[PDB]
Amino acid sequence: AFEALTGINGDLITRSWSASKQAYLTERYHKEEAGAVVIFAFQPSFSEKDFFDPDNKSSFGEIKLNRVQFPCMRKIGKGDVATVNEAFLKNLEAVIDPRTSFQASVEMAVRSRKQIVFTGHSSGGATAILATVWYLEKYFIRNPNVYLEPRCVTFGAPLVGDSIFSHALGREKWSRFFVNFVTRFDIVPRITLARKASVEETLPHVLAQLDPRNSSVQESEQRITEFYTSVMRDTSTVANQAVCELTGSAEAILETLSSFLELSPYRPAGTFVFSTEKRLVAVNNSDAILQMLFYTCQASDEQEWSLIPFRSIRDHHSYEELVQSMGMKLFNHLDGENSIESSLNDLGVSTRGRQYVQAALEEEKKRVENQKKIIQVIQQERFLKKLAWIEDEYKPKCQAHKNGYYDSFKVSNEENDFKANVKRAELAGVFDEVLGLLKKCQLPDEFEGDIDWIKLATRYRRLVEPLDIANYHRHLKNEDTGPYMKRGRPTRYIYAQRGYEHHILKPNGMIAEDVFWNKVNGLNLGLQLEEIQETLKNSGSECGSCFWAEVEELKGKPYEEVEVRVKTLEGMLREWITAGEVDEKEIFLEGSTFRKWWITLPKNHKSHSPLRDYM
Amino acid sequence: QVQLQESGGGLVQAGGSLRLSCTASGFTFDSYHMGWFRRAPGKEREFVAAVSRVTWLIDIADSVKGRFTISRDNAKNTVYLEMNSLKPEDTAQYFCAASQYDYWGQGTQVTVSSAA
Repeated sequence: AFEALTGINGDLITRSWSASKQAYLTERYHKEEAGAVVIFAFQPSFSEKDFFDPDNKSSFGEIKLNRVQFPCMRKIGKGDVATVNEAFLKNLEAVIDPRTSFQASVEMAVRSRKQIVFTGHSSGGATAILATVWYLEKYFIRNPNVYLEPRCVTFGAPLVGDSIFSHALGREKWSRFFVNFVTRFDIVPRITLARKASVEETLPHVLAQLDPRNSSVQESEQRITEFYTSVMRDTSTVANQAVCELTGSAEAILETLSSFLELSPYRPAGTFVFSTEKRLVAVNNSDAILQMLFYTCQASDEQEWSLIPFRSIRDHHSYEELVQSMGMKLFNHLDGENSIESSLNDLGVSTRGRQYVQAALEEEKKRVENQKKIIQVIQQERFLKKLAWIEDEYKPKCQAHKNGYYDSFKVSNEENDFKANVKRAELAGVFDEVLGLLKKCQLPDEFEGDIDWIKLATRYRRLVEPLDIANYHRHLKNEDTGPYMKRGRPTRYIYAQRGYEHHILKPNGMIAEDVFWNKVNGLNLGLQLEEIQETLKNSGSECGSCFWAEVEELKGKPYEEVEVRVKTLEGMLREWITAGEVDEKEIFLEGSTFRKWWITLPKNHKSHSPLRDYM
Repeated sequence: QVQLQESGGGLVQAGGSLRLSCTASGFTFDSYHMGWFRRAPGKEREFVAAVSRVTWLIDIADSVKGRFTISRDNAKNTVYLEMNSLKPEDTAQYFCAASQYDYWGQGTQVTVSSAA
């Protein structure tokens, strides 16, 4: 039952562990070729510099990822980029360096259709996790069918990413590829959950005792006990806050403490397998694993409490015993179990820790139920009829009047315009409600990646955003509130746009902004890039469904003042039409605001304009 | 830089006892098990007996089982193998491998005489 869930057998685990140990003898990495499998093992390090970067001035050695090199490691709709440990990222950067032949070896294995496996022990396993993401970004994501599913297997690895990191891994359906083995008491997976000020004095000694090749520094009881107590105190604070950061009826005190609490951002990413003498327990839910990292590291009675720090040290070197006795241990998948009492009882988890784990699992199943309900909703006839009516009845009738459905909605002279407004409001309510669920993290990580949702939301945005723009300008909202692009655009459309752009752009490693600015510079405007960015600030040319918004912002202004934005809109129009973002049957109509304004442009522009032959 | 150290070999008659030591100085002391193998010119380098430097549990191959014994000491990072009731077939060069072998040292000779 273990292999059908993790997709790896005991053979691969054993080879990965052997390579991770062999990596101790190299400078950067060791490559082990085992027929169809190529294993890259990274050398671990036990200096405090390699856990908290000296030049990092944050309380947990964290740093935001560069959106250019890891475009997927972010929230799509919200935009917030993921955060990782800076020391681990610098170490990965040092191993990806062309001079190391690491990348050449990766591509040699890729061309050979070998099963690629990334692995490492202790902090080396953390590097392996980041290397896997690099692989996922560079190779697997561009065409995930012919490329072979990789595996990342870590042993006692520190935590690497934050909650956004885990969310992004979940959305891409990548978490299933990661297995992190953690012996019950192992202190190392808990290390980065503590504030760096809490262990600044005791960390070098503990790292010296944990290093298997450093039998020089004499073991000190005091330092290890102080270290364990500091780590457990900060871990307990993080876990209890995570408990509160799920429930409710206390958002005020949580916001005040958020302004005054420094809690570690690092969260479990991927499947975790906890091991005892008699059990192997696999867990997928990151929140549940976070809780288990605390409640599995306590004493059963409190008189053994003086003994626990030494077992928490010794357990970091007990993964060898784990690997040899895998098949002799009882395995269960915690998320799929009908009863979790036995597993958590064997892990020494207290009653309260079990109730927190159960609550985290209940919350994830609630999110799954919400997604099933959303699919049932968006497939019902009463919902789809509104979009069908807008597309097949309102638009053709407005085209027949030779003014278009934007101008017809804007003047709203007929009953059909108020009926369209009613259905626009109902659709707005439904998509705002979905956005609300997303904002509260009450949908599955995969939600923003579901292609059925992206299809529907794109059809909705293309059909109805022109109508919300018309409604906006009908009520004179642009000077009072401000620019639509600046202060008026509903967030639901921004989420829809970003979800679609990510869906279509992520196989090519590029981000929407880069594609946009490359086309803008491709339009041969001649102006300085900084000047154009100044002109195109809050421009409507970043999304085809904001075409009419840009017209509103461009009409009335002198030609010299917004010439660049005009030429930008023209350069985007044909591709937008080809892509279906803008309907060609609408914008050229006799009574269209766009056509009426386009004729009033100077004749020198209209003469050499791409639209001369269309109006 | 990193190497192994062996010591303990010699020559005993039948039904004797011999203790072999294995200094594990260098790199990675406890994350490995350690296991004695023996190679006799004419016989393959079969397995003798291994044990973990975290788990006292001793695995002993059947060819030498019941007569050999292992012990562990992480302080001096050393695995000891004591054997008794030896028989003429125990003559070989013994290597204390890293169970997932780390490297291959030099080993120590062990010879057993028939009678006096």
